Amino acid sequence: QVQLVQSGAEVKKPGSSVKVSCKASGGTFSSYGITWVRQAPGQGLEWMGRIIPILGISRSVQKFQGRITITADKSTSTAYMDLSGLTSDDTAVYYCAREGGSGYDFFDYWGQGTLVTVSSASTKGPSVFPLAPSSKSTSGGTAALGCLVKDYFPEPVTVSWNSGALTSGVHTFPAVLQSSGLYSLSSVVTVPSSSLGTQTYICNVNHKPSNTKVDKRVEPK
Amino acid sequence: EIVLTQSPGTLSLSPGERATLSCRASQSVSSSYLAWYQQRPGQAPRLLIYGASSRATGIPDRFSGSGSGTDFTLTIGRLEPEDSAVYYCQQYGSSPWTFGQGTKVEIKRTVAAPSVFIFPPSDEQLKSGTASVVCLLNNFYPREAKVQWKVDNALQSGNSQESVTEQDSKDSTYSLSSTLTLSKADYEKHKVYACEVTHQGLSSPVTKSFNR
Amino acid sequence: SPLLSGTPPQVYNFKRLVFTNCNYNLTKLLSLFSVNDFTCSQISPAAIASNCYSSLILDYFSYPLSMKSDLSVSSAGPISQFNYKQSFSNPTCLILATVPHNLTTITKPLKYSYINKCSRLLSDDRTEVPQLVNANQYSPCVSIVPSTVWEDGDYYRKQLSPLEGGGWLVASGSTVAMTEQLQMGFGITVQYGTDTNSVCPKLEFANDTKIASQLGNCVEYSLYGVSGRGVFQNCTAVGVR
Repeated sequence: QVQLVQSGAEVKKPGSSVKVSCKASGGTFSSYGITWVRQAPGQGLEWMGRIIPILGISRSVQKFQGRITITADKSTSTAYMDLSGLTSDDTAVYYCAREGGSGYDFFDYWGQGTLVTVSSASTKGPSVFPLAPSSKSTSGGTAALGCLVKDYFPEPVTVSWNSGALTSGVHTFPAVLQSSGLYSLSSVVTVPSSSLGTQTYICNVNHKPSNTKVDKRVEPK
Repeated sequence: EIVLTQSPGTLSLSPGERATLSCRASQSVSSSYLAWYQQRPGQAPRLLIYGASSRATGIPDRFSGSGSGTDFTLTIGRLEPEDSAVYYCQQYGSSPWTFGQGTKVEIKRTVAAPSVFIFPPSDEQLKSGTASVVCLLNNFYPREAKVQWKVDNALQSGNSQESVTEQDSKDSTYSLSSTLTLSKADYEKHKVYACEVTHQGLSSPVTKSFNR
Repeated sequence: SPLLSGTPPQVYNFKRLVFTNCNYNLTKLLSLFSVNDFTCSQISPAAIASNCYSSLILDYFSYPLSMKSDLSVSSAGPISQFNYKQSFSNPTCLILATVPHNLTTITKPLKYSYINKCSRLLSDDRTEVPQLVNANQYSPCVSIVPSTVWEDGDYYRKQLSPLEGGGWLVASGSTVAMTEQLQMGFGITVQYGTDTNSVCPKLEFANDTKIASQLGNCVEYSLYGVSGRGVFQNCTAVGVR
């Protein structure tokens, strides 16, 4: 059993080489192949290439041939795929999956995944809208307070209450694409306590391009 | 490369009812060479059946794998909110291996009346950017719902953007948030902001009130 | 006839034909298959055609002409390293031939295939040791690889039973485009006994050695260890044959 993890989501211009890295925790590589799968949003998964680090062999699908170079080092225990001159339409989530072998082409475990974005525009840091807790709410049963995230060009910013300590009563909404290139997503939590909540720290926001963490405390207005 | 037909997708299924997913293949493929992958919303796919028969380790026997050669059916003896997900059948008999178009299983435990919360724009939003307005429909089942914004107790065009949170694995609770975006400078004539929800849950359109 | 029968195997799955005490004709084999490439090591090809050895070993497999250079003991190419090895100590004659259209009862394999790499992972997953084929032996990783490799890039792995050694054995399968005409590679290793040379080329009686040619002439006869001076005359058969 080897756990599979993938690099943080990155945004690159189209025609600029982009590298996605898959690593195994504990710096240990078993005798298993690494397979790269590209899934377009709301589309079937596509197998870009199959490589085995221990064997050192490299194989690619016919559609992705001569534009992608795949390198897996068994000693490093990290497998990295480099894609060059990719089209703007190519943007999709990328996954690394463990491979039993040519005899058994099924993936027991899958990587968390890396979102690859290829737009020649600008990257905008996320702006946190006020929590603005609802004036009318149950006095003790529940309190509705959400810090909205808006004005972020590159998906996906991850925002969690109590810095991810609280996984209960927190709702995460997928970003909705408006006519403007920038898009917004919603994070809201329901707490029995009217103010403060389980812990003083709340509304942690993390943006993969920004690499900045900000925590704000709700005020009942 | 084999083109493969798939189950239509979204279906309304009661818990405890057997569910069958069809994976017909235009070109014949090996009976022992097919895989089933289940992905929760915002989750990586996990193998359920390998070889189109044996269950993967750590996978419940309820998702049994049946069918061979051309048509492969995945049958679930008992249906749970955790079970609801997107299912893909991948045929690895022919290379390149082709993943399924996918099918969506939906489990609704019960009809839930929507809870409507209106978030009034705060002073900080008035100070910078766009104040905007936010409406929430927590615990609304089914997830699909219609909300129309009301400005100063007058009809407002539905340019509001609505998104639905992923269903909880056990709770299976769906929340819809509709947000209307307006320039911070243009906030004078309107005194009341409300969202009107038409849904199976609740007796009538549950409108709301801002004032402040 | 066994070489002609059925279909030639892959270089890793090469079959072995052994001849110890029989008359052999190199020309007859050359007549059966046109020889695209002829080479020999440690002896002349003409000498191999007409000489006596203790034993003759023939290895027959389907090998394309393009990768013939890779399959050499001197060559460091992977196909020689992980598939078929010919012993250096015995003189080795290597012949590559292309089947004639006229020839029949020869079956072409779907594609020529070879083991790209043969290696065994150690007990530690981090440490791996490569396995190099010993002379002949049908290849170490041959069992994992199928007789014909389905895809140009393939991964084969199997688990050794613990003690010994409990280490995964890994093989690579590679294929090349099938030639319009089947090409077969033959490796011959010959062992010479100092006092024993059982296998010899076909022998045709010389006119002087034959009794019929020298009939009516005083001659010295040395038949089956009997030596005398006598004249042979053809006559009606008498006594026991």
